[PDB]
Amino acid sequence: TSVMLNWEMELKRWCPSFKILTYYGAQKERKLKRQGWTKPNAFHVCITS
DNA sequence: CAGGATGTATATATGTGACACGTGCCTGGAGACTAGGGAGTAATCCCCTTGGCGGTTAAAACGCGGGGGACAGCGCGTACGTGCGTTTAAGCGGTGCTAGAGCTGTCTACGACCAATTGAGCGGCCTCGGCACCGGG
Repeated sequence: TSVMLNWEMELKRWCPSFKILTYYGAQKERKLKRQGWTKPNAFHVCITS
């Protein structure tokens, strides 16, 4: 959990073309983020703890 | 703010229903006295199912606002109560009759009971698939 932001920033820095999805927050926020996440090309790289 | 006009008590009385009280019967009970059985109390002790630690989010809670529901006032209508008269079958108790609940006597098939044998059921274990969970329409 301490390096999720670090990984996200490194991805945004080096490879700007990846759709990054940081899976964090309360349950309700996690459900909101999961809503429609099964669709194709919704995100390219997911970062979780 | 009275008073006929009812209705509801209150008190007394008596004699016929019913508690109340002998008189003896006895047969079903109630207890005493030996002998035999037996299941649960008591002490350990192995083993699960409680009661006790720290987090996570989900539900309880607090507030707000207005909206629809409770409760009170009021009035219209009709039906439900009360009284009077007519009607009916309900209460009484008197007689007649027999049907079967009950007591009784005899004979008997069914079940408790006891011993040996057998497999139906149940704890246990594992593999698996019906539905819990979930995110898009």
